[PDB]
Amino acid sequence: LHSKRANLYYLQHCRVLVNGGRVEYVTDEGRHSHYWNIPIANTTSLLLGTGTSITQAAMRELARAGVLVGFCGGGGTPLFSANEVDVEVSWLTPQSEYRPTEYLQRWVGFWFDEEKRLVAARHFQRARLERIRHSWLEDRVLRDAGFAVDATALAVAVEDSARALEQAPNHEHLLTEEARLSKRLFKLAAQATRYGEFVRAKRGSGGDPANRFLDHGNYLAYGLAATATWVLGIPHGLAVLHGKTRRGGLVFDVADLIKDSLILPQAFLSAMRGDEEQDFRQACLDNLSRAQALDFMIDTLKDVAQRSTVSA
Amino acid sequence: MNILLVSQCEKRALSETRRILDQFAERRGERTWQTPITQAGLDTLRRLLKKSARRNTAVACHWIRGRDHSELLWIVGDASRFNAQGAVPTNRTCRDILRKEDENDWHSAEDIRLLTVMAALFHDIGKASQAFQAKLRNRGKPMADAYRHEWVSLRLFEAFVGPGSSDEDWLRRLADKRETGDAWLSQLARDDRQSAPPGPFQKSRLPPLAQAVGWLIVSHHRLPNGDHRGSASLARLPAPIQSQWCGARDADAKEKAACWQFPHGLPFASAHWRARTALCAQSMLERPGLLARGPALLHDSYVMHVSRLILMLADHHYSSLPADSRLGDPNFPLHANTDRDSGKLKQRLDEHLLGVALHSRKLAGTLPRLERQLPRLARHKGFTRRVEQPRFRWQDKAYDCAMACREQAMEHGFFGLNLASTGCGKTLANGRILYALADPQRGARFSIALGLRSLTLQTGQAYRERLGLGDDDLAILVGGSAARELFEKQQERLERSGSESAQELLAENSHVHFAGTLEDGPLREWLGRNSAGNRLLQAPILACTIDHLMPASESLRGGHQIAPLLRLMTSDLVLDEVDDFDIDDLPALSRLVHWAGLFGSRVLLSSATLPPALVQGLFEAYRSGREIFQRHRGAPGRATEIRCAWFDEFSSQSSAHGAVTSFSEAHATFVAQRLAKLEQLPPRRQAQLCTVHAAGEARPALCRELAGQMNTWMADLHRCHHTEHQGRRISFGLLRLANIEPLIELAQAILAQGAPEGLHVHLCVYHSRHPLLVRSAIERQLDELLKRSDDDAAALFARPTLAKALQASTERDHLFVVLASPVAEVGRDHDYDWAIVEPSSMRSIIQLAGRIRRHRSGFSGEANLYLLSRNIRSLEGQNPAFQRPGFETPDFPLDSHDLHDLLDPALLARIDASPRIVEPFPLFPRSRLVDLEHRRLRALMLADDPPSSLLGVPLWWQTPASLSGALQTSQPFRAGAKERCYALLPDEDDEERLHFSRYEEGTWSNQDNLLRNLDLTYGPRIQTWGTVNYREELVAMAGREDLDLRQCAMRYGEVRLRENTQGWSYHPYLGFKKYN
Amino acid sequence: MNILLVSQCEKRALSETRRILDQFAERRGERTWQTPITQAGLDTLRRLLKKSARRNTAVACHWIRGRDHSELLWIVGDASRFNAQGAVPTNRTCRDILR
DNA sequence: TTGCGAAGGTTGTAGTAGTCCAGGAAAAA
DNA sequence: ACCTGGACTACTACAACCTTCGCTTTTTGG
Repeated sequence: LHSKRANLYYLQHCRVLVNGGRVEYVTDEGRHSHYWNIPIANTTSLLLGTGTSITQAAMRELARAGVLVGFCGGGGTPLFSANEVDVEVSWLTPQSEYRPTEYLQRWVGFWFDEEKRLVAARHFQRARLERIRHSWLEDRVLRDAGFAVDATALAVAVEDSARALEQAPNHEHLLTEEARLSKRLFKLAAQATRYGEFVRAKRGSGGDPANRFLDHGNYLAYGLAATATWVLGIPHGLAVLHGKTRRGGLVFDVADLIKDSLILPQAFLSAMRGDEEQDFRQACLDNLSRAQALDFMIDTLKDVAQRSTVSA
Repeated sequence: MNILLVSQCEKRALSETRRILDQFAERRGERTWQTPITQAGLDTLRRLLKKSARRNTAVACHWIRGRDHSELLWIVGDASRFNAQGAVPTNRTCRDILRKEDENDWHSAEDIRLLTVMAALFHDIGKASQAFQAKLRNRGKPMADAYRHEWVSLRLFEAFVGPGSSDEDWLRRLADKRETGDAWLSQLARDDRQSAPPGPFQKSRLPPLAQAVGWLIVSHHRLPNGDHRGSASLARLPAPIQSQWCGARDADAKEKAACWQFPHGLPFASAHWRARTALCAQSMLERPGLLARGPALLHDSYVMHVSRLILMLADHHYSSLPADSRLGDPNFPLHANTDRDSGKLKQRLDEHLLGVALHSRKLAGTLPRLERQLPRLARHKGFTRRVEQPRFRWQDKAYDCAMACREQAMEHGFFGLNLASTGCGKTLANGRILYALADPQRGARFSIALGLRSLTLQTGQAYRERLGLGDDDLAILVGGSAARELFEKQQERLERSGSESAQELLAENSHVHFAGTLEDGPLREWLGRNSAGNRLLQAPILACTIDHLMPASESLRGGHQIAPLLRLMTSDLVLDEVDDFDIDDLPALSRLVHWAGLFGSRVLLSSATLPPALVQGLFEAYRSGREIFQRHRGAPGRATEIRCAWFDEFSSQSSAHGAVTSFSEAHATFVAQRLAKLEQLPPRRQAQLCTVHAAGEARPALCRELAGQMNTWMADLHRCHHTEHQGRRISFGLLRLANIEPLIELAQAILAQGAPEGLHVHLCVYHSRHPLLVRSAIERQLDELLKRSDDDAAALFARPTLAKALQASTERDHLFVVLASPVAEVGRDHDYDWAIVEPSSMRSIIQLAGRIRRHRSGFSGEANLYLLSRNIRSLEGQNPAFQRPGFETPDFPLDSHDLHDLLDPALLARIDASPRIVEPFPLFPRSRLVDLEHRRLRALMLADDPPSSLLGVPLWWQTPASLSGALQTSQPFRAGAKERCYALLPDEDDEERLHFSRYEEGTWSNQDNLLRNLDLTYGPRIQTWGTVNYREELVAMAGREDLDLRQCAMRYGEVRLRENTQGWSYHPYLGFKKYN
Repeated sequence: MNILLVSQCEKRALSETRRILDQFAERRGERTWQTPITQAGLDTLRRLLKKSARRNTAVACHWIRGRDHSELLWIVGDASRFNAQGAVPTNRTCRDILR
């Protein structure tokens, strides 16, 4: 169960089939695998990972019960394909088991008001600058990891960014402040890791291990955010901070919440230890799971809409 | 036009095609060509490639018709190297990767499992009552319990659930293991009180699933059967069930009070019982959407009846197993049943419930595997070999049509007909057609049922010979069905111990003659290692009588419907000579056909005199059954289009139908075509009306006069027809009659009178009152000695018995006669030079007519089939006359019994099935025999005014009438005077002493007082032929069967008779003759 | 436009070209593909084939321009297998025969 | 009673070309 | 010192079947 709120399960090394009107999993560990304790009801969703297959009859039964289905990648990220969630309105009232969502209405209810979009961007930036502190300071596991974070410089940069963010009149100023904070955090981590001078090459052209690690962590985080928006039911195009033209804006906006706080340390740690790709991927997944990122992304996304409707 | 040609040949074929093609196109690849060619070039290329092609040739031509479009023109040679579009596979392999055996399509297996398991855990709970325990411990005289234990169990369950509550309420309550307490027994509405409380099945008393479980709980020993029969309340079933329906015997108030007492609590105390019940309730709660299915499940016959079958089988198996201390509380005081021998307590109640539930759970997952693991007949060359005789080509045509229609029949159903006229050997046609339908990879299974009361062994072996199947592939179910009341007395005696589930599935008399594999039975565990049931189930092909399968739906008590029902589910069905049934037994046949269609079988009637009304009714019943089945099997949503077919010796057709009207239209068209084709044949028989002369109605003198006239008829008709060889003339006769007593009286009279001048007569009495082994021997001899052909005078005269008879004779003319009974109508492939037929019904007249000159062509144009103007019953002044057998009834009287007026004179010159297979318009029921029969069939089968019943057959599937045994009583099967089984048994210590003993409840009691000897007198130039030595025949049969002589006489020497106070008289040549 | 592709590849190159071409067309034979396609997709096909080609690769593409007329578009790898028009030799022999 | 696809090794077959020897043909309207 | 067909003889390319074994994918303009 990736998230307690979402009620989302992950399946691997298993064949899903039906025997006498009931969906059955066949996997090593026989009739003791804990896949038999998965409530099949309106309040469940299934994600199938590595080494898995699903029969047509099984998905007929799942549709009869009202369970969404999706095919994810190794470990839970990225998302390849899945079902779609319908909207809930006074009209458009079909008879089906699937439970519809309501957040698209509330989201669209303010996305057309520029100032409300500004408020939302402020909330996103505030969440990111908040989580950066916890990740970079409180983590005892990270402290034992080896990369040494100087409290003074990080506090100075976080306070400066907070002051700058509170005083951004238009979107472009907010983007400039974001870039400044990102560059400063990059520099601080580079100094902490002793890696030396580092940059964020365009096109992913950077040949240094740090570049590859950063790209891979980015890819994983984007996958996770895609899962988040799909679970909630909002579309990808309806960006909040990015420009209205840039496709997939909302995925990157939500992904940024955890990227600079989770991916950044791990890439430098791996480069210092000079580990291979598989171990780095496993480490990133483990850290994401422990930090319980997906829950935080979902909670923030609901909170924005709640505040927008309350202030209405 | 420009085209693309690709080759996929191999070996030498490759070089040839390369040579042929390289003349027309430039080589674009090792196996590809492409060039612009004209149409003529393409046609000649196709011709050339066709001419020299081999087995390994596969060439495809594609046309680039225009823009973004190209089509496949043709494929020369093997078509398995390409698909429809002309693509080719990329890879190949043998290891299965689809692995499609893991997933089955029993879409309701889980619901059945849950309902059964819950029903099992509660079914025998009523055995905790103090009265039951006292009876268990009581050794003295037994008193029948005032209430059946199943009714007590139902009342306890109703009290627990709590009236008026929704399902979730009691489900949750039961599932909560912590909850315990006897505070819910205050609602036990006892039925001993002065005011009778409302029935548990009423609308306000139980929720749907509660009633579904309760029905299985209460109906696990016998179906409910009250006295009400109003169709209005039938459609409201199971509501009107009340304590009386379930055999609530009348007793005194003390016993009634004593039944409703539970001094020792309930099984709820046991920890294992409670845990298992909680688990089952939790599972039944978690299943998606089961709660909202309650009402639909309650009124569904397939689910409820499969569940009841499973429960009955599991209960029967476990009740026989010995005690086991591993299950339940080791020190629980209550018990379920004793031992049958030692009369001591054997099992604990909770242990018994737990064991039955476990077994039901185990079995419910085995049924889906039965079709896959059971034996089958496959790769049988006899059914595949072509036939060279031109008379047997229509069989090949029908066999080809079977393949033509096989695919869609596997998915939608099947309902076949077979109208080939007699003498065409329909048996082989039926075998081949049914085999063709089955998938060649796996094999075939089916069963053949005859409309005969008793099936003699020689008939089964004849079936083997005609099919050409070894003794290792065809089981035979000898004997006939048993009586209902015989099992009662032992059951009441066995009810002392409460082991009513231990009764044998089949009767003791029946034996299955089979010697094939018997060790790898998937159901071996429950049915018994060598009981008759397992042998019946193993055999790929079965031959039996319809009376042996009818218990599938007509059974009212015990578990007699388990084996035939399993047979129906796992195989297919063939009905033979259905119209041989009496009119009032057709409801039962309709119910059997409906259930056969309800469980996935495929029916195929077979006869040559099927009136339209019968066929229409049966098709409607089969379709009604098939519709329900498709809900619970196969891909959901597909339509209901049965795959009908018609088959005879002229042509063949097949079409898909889904409504009664379209089927009726197509059938009418086919029968009209058949009549048109049939009319052109040349006749082989010329009937005639003969006027009997009667002075007095006394049976003896009447028989004397009849024999006197018959002798003259014999002389004249033998003069007319005869076969000569070296100056000697012989002939084969047939004297059919209606009833056995007049038959034997006529036989005695003719024996006394003697043959006419210049003629010698051989007589061979043959009816159904002989001992079964003797009858089989007689039938064997007759079948051997009555095969005819063309220009076979020398061959026939070369036969041993004929040569012996003739050698010791001084006359020049001899007469051989078969004074048969109606038994000669069915299954006898004989041939007679002539016949004299007593009139009872049109079917009899046609069927007997088909015998004459069955195998010998040509015809002298002389009359060779007399007919009595009036039947014997008329001569005795009996009204109605055409009855037993016959159709005349008080509701359908006939003005004049004389045959001169009841039969069209045109039909005399040509007698066939034309008058029967079509319904004339207008109908004249008071003048014409066929009119009367068609009227009765139309009235009963399909019309809504069935005589004397007013209960339309469609009630069986228009109302939930199968939940209660009501229809089985208002329209019984083979009803009438009860019959008893007798036998000639040698004395235990003196084999030379034969005793006339009656069959008592599992013991034979001597009844030598009832028997008496009768003497015979003979005349001139008269002798018998075809007779049998009873003692020698019995010894021979025992020797062949490697059995004790007494046991063999017990098994095979059975004979049935109607009760008579004064007994009978016996003679080895006449059988049993009633005495007064 | 509809095209016809013939593969003369050899040894390892055979598996690679079979892998690449199978994404775009159905197989009409052991070494033949044929389906309609647009110019952009065809250019992508050619580029992908060129990128990972080996010494043994040999692929040819024909275009059915219209009625009773066809053209050869390109060849990737060794052009020794095909002649100028795109046909293929029926047999080979090391023994000199021309003399 | 127990996933899924890839890589390496082993086993079997069809298909290609070289060698040498022998015969040298086509049947209307 | 002519020119094809056939039978016979090597002798390689293909293809599938049997064992282990890791489980990613560049991921960039978003």
